[PDB]
Amino acid sequence: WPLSSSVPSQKTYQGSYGFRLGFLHSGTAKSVTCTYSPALNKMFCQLAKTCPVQLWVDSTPPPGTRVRAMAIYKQSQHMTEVVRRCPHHERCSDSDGLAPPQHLIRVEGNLRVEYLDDRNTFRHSVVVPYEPPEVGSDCTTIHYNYMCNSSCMGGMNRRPILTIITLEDSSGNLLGRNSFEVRVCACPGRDRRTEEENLRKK
Amino acid sequence: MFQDPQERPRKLPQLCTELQTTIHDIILECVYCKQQLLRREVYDFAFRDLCIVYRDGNPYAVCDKCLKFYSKISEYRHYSYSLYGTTLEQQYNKPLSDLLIRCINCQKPLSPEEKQRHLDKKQRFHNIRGRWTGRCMSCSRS
Amino acid sequence: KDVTYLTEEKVYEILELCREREDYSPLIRVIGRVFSSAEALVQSFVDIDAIRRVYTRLLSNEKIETAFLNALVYLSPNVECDLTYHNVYSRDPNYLNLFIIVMENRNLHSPEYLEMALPLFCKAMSKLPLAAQGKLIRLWSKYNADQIRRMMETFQQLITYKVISNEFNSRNLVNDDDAIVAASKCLKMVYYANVVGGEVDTNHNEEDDEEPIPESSELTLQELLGEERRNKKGPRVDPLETELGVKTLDCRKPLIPFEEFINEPLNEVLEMDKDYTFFKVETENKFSFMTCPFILNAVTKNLGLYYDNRIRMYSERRITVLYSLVQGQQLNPYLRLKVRRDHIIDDALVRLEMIAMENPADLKKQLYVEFEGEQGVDEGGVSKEFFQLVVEEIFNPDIGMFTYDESTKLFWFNPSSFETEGQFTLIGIVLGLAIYNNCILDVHFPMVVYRKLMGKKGTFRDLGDSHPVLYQSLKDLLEYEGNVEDDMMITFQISQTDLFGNPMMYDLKENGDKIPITNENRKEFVNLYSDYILNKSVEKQFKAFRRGFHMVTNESPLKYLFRPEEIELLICGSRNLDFQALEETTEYDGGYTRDSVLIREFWEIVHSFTDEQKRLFLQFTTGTDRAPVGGLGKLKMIIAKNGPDTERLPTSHTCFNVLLLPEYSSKEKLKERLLKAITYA
Ligand SMILES: [Zn+2]
Ligand SMILES: [Zn+2]
Ligand SMILES: [Zn+2]
Repeated sequence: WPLSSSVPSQKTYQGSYGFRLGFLHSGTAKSVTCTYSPALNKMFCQLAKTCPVQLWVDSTPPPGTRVRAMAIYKQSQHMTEVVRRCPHHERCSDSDGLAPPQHLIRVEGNLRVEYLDDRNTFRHSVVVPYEPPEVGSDCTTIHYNYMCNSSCMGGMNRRPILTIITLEDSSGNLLGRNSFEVRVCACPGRDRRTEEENLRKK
Repeated sequence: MFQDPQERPRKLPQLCTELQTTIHDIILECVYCKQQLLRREVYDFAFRDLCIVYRDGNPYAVCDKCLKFYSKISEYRHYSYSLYGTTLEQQYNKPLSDLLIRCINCQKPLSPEEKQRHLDKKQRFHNIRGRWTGRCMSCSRS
Repeated sequence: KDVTYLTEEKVYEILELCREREDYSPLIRVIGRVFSSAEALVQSFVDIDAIRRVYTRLLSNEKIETAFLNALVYLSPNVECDLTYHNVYSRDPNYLNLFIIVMENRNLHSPEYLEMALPLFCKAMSKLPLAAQGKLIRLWSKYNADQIRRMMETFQQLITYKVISNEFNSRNLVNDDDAIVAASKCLKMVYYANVVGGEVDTNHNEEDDEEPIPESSELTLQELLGEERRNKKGPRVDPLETELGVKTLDCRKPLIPFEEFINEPLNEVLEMDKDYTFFKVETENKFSFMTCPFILNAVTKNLGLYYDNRIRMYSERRITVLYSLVQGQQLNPYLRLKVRRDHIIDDALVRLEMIAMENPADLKKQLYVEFEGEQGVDEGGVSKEFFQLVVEEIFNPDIGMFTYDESTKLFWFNPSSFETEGQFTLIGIVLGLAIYNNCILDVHFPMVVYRKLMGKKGTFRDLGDSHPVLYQSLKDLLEYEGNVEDDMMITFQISQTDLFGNPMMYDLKENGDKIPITNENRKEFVNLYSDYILNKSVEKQFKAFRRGFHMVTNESPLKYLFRPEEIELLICGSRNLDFQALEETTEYDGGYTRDSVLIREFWEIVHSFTDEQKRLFLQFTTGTDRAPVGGLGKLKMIIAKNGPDTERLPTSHTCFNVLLLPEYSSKEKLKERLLKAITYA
């Protein structure tokens, strides 16, 4: 594995198109596959379960605009490390799609997906074309899947990770940026309630 | 400074990191009264998924009393019509689980459990100025 | 010879055999065993002409008619189950065929069907899913006007029949009758077929919805939410308008006049306060006729709108109180205007503008007027007087804002007006306030104005009222068959008169004086010239006027319930003058009574008057020659005794509709004095 990497800027930037995110407001029951916390700005989801993300813009971006997802460790002492799928899952037959076994993030339902390795920082990223909202909709929904558990040894190893979503032109120039934290776990509703309660207690 | 109208963080967690501070460290003013929020209110502002308002590059939040007050006024002013959740799903061609609905009294977004409760108790959802609202558990019990 | 599905040829097999065996019972067995089954029918064919031939042959026998009737009564209740519980249409989109087959039966409107068969069929049909209705409506929109009339009549007779046959009262509402509600939903289905079947102009006439920015408080709440740019959401849109993609306002000319969809018996029975409640609050067990606005007459609609206005005024009053309780600030619950008789336009402007700028929500309070120096409680009479003064002052040619046409007696916006966009905003606000306060104004605008207020640009065809001298000339130009360029020598340049009478040359197209009008471009020239006169010449002024009007009506169900022709009626009042209704509601004062000889002679005279004398009498007694929304019976006229027999003429107080009538000694003297008063006033 690449043992070192540069740190991509994580600061929110709406740009000339008002680029912002949204998430389907989900409960915290034991059966929830995916659930988002605004207080923690954090997504809690099960391994390889669909995580819907809404994209919101004030004005339509230019033709050929793209949406890129890239993962970094949230803790500053680890921000230079590349987030890779843990070896036991890198060795799993489930990587039958068009994404490298070492890519943690996969996109569901969109075959125009490009699994890209940063030539300069070696970081793993997923890109799709930007698509305007459907007739009657205000926002575009993309479906993401996380293929490794945050608790995995040899991979995330309980270190929190930040997913950065970038809105880019056809050449990769930054039109907008936003970000959120992710926890891939067997019981999202439980873990979410736990971290939220710990926050409220402080 | 947040004197750039477009490029200042919108949600409190983002503002925490932008000012290299935590929700436990930050002190903010309420946009109407400019009074300081109690830490309990700051947490609830984060839990209510509200936006930081900026004046001259200064961030402002909203305290509990002001939010409830202005929301109640807005209810009295821009009430449009009330539909059953079932009917609402058909008008928007989507299941209620996915539709954006906030608490009419305190703006907190409604959870699918609370949405189900509305269907169970045959209660309607109110359109205010073109946005939909319901009553969360902490407001249907009081 | 049993068979599971049926066709024209299969039918003919029996027509011949039944005649040959001098019997009908086998064919009756067949038709019953067929038409009682939804599946048999759905599978039998779309073959419209075959159905038409079959009905034209079968309905010629009385015994077979009773069989169709008896089969239909059996069929419909099962179809309702299929649509309500089994979603059959979602499995087989051919299910709609059933309804098409039945509706081609010409006898559905005879009374035998109206009592039971048609109601049941309406219950079934009114449950169709929206996509199916949209499929059916699109088909009906291709039918001949007489056929739309027949279908309309088929449901109109049913709604009429059920309203007349059942006793409705404040405890038994028309809203609780499934038959009438189902029939109305069917009739709605026909109504949209009439809309879509008419002439529809969607690509050259839309104007942007200009909304007044709300007060800072609502803005901050909108900013605290993710809605900074989402100020434009539209009023409550009808699901069928969404499915069809065509609005009631888009149809320039229907196949059958919209007025024929009004069911007067229903309107006489409908309790609007409860309907408006069901319109605002959806209840599973009750319907709202406001969701079917085409069936309501202007009186009934206005009463619904009046409930909306009053409920809002009352909400603003509650907000006023709540603000006072929490922040101590004392706000006025009324839209209290204070103005000087010598400066009515200025005082009204500054005040309404300060109000619109400080708080645009205040314009939605109840109007209350005070003339500086005068003393009285505004029970509407002071407001009415204020409106008369404002309208008279604004239309005076000395102000230059409007041009008056001697031929049509209508007013139109002066393109050359230097006056500020303020005055145009003021007149716009006044019109809004008049609807909001149910006061008729003596304003005379051509139909284009009300169309422009609704967000539709005036088209060539609207010149037919506003500029007859122009409309005729353009129509002539279109009808001409020679070389327009050589024979008329007109270019894309036109002349307009300035306030000082100077002809200002305006180019419809760049360097328009060098561009000749040719037979190929004349329709375009007419479109541009119409667009110039109706839009681009007054657009500066009109845009201000329209803004003023929307500042009062932006949240009103007005855009949904009414049409341009009905807006006129709300503002100016109706041209139909029912003096019998006026007699029934007239009140008497000063010692007159309904049984007084002079009063009976008065009604004999007034009933014998010509329509012009009648208009003059109303103008004299009420200040307008038109009747309010709902006719003269809504006008609380008071005939008050003005002393004993004298040589004096009668006198009037137009602000309260009081006629001061002397107790004349003879019918001829009463007639002569009354005629003289109304003629010489
Ligand atoms: Zn792993
Ligand atoms: Zn406050
Ligand atoms: Zn609440």
